[PDB]
Amino acid sequence: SFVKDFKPQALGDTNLFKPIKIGNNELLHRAVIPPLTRMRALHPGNIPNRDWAVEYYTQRAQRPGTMIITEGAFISPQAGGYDNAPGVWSEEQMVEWTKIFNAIHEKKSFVWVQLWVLGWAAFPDNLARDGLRYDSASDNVFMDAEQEAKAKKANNPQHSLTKDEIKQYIKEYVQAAKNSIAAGADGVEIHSANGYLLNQFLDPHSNTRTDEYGGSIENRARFTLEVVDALVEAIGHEKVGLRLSPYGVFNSMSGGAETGIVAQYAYVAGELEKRAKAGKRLAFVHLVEPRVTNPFLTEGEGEYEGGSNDFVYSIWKGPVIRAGNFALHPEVVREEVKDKRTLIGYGRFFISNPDLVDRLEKGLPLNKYDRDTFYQMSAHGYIDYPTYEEALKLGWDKK
Amino acid sequence: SFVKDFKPQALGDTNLFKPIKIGNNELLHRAVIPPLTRMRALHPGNIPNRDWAVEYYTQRAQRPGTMIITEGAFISPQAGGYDNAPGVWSEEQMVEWTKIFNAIHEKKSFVWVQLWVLGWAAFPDNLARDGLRYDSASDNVFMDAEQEAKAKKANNPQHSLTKDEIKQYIKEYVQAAKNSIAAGADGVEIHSANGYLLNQFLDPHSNTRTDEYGGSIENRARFTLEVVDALVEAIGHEKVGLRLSPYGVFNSMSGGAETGIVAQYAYVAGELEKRAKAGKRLAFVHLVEPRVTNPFLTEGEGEYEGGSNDFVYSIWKGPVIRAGNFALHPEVVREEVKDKRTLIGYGRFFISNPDLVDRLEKGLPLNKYDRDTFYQMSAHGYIDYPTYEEALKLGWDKK
Ligand SMILES: Cc1cc2nc3c(=O)[nH]c(=O)nc-3n(C[C@H](O)[C@H](O)[C@H](O)COP(=O)(O)O)c2cc1C
Ligand SMILES: Cc1cc2nc3c(=O)[nH]c(=O)nc-3n(C[C@H](O)[C@H](O)[C@H](O)COP(=O)(O)O)c2cc1C
Ligand SMILES: O=Cc1ccc(O)cc1
Ligand SMILES: O=Cc1ccc(O)cc1
Repeated sequence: SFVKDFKPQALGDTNLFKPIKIGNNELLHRAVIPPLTRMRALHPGNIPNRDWAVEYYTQRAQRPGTMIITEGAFISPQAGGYDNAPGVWSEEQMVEWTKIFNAIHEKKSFVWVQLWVLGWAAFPDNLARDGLRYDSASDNVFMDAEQEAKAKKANNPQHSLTKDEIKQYIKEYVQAAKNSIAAGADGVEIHSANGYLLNQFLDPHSNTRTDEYGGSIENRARFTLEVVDALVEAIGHEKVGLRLSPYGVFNSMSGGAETGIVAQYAYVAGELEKRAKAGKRLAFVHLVEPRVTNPFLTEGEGEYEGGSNDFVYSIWKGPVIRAGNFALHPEVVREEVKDKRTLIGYGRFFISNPDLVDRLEKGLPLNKYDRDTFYQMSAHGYIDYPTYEEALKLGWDKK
Repeated sequence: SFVKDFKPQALGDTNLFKPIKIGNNELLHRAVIPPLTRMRALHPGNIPNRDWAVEYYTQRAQRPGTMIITEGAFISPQAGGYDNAPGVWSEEQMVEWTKIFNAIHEKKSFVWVQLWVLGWAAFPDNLARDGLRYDSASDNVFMDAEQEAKAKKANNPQHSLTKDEIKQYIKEYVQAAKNSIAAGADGVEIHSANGYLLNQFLDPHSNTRTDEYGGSIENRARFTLEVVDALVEAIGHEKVGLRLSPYGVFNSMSGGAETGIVAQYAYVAGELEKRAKAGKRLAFVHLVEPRVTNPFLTEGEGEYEGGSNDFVYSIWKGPVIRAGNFALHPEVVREEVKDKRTLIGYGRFFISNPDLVDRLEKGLPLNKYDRDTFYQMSAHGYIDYPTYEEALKLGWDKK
């Protein structure tokens, strides 16, 4: 059915429908599909889904000039730890991603691959099976109860990475970014948000190292910045984006409770503008908003109101993508896109509405999403949400 | 005469006229007098002016419950370097400040002493005369042309402070804060803005040290934070304020051009809130706005619009005083004081208008200031600006 007491608002008279150039791509509107894990990849191999993935992305690439950031894709087997999320390291995976990138490009939309490394969010037991380490920034701070339950049954204890093994992850980031561009993606987003490995090094709670990778603002940022710099040497700055969630608490990050958190993220933004002066301005910075500090909480739950992401605009002067409970708030979006360099990511309602961009443009009602199929191994809840037309033919009231 | 095409606006219906508690003081309105050097102190001795200073401050303390921050006062002779600015280190100076604090308190207003240390802004030649060093954070970066002219004629070269001599300045800050409270002041503001010594250690341009006082965000903040902590042990956190000018460029500071500047100031704000959790919340944070990056430029000149001070509010959760070209902009003030913990400093128009607070409350015209007497050794341009009544009796049109 459609979302119930939601009064939609048409947004075609705002800057969300003005064109903008992001990297090499000339987007025709500013509503982007943020990275969304759907756990339909095939095991063994972490292979993109052979039956359903091309249709899923072809459906969401239907409005020309749309920017799509894929689900997170593991850069290597050691980066992974979930059986049904995709990778971008082997020839069998890239054969299937090529077909997804060609289908999106035949629709005249764009496709950026999100590069993912789990760290302590990985299941230690899957990893133990495959012969791999359970990695994080440190060894004396765990994610939570059941993650330490997991690890000890599995006898796969949380490991602090050596400098050596941080370098190897940089090596794999470059290869996986080379692979995504060689199979035809328009660019890559470095996932450094939502509590996964690079964010575990950025956060003072998860990073109690005392070497060059821990202990100060600058050292805590060091791994994310080396990854930026290596991918910018490998494939060019106009093909790299960075995602940050300053105020997130998902996967045990500190959020607004850490008093030093704005300075930690202001430093990363200033180093990026530094590079932008020196010629290497990243295609964009993608921010998760305090409106959503945990993506497993229903919209409106877990909103952090003691801080804001607006400090990034005083520092970084390129495009920023902002995401977090914006589909149900067109009155908030109308204000945020008066800024001429701001794009809005829509996550959960792009899951239920293949044709979201038309619905935004025209103020049409919004299909409810079914949380129960976010992570099912099914076409149901994945490729069968109707467009507005089909939804009327189905009687979602109006028939 | 009155300011010419200025249309005033009455502000008595805003939060500028609601009471607020700052430290121990219950202010009756939120228009504060920011620190303003007027160079009427007597040489030798840096003695507050024996003839005119009590009247100057008594005139500006006329509206009950006003917070007044004094002109900068040197904590010791090595901190100084201008002959006619006051000090707060000797018995002869404190005899005269006592009389200023008693006169302000008989008017039922409050008085906070700004503690000043010049660093590289000092005249090296006055210092050479008196046997004192020309100090700064570093020795290979100078303030400007004529300051190095000065120094070499004077044969008094710019010196990088040793740890030892940084400790001695902390010793003198505590004594001078003990002296101000013992003579009767309500509190002290630590001057760490506008390019003077503590700001030279905070700024990456002026601070090229590689020891524990330079080289990173945390080390660059170290001297300002040790001074906060020493004065909070000495006299209590509800008697200490801190002034910061993130975006200032006066006295050769970096301003918005340094990409790392917001992170440098976000770190200082986060450490202060850290302490606020641990029980020691400073009475206030005083910020100079990007609206004024050099106080020698006429209002509207040198406005920095690529950044904002609003990031401090996501981090520090106590009172903030904001200053910078707000007297000519009541439409801007009306918006800024919707925030329930914001006070507005008025510098240059509190020089020409002893009765500014009534004029703000009622929307009355504003006396022009005479820049030519900001630093003269005269009563003229100091104690003879009229109140609105006297100005009408004088015919400043209306007679
Ligand atoms: C099912 C689901 C999967 C997600 N997968 C990812 C992911 O792979 N990487 C990522 O950075 N964010 C991920 N997110 C976070 C979203 O990109 C987004 O920031 C969050 O949902 C807030 O936007 P929303 O309120 O519009 O949905 C996911 C969110 C959901 C609900
Ligand atoms: C004559 C004059 C003397 C000043 N003296 C000081 C001082 O002693 N310490 C300080 O922190 N700021 C000093 N300032 C800066 C002001 O406090 C204030 O931040 C600046 O004037 C901007 O406010 P305005 O636009 O209202 O005047 C001075 C400014 C002027 C014009
Ligand atoms: O729900 C899956 C998920 C994956 C990666 C994220 O970044 C956030 C959520
Ligand atoms: O004009 C004098 C002056 C003194 C101290 C400051 O902080 C700023 C200006």
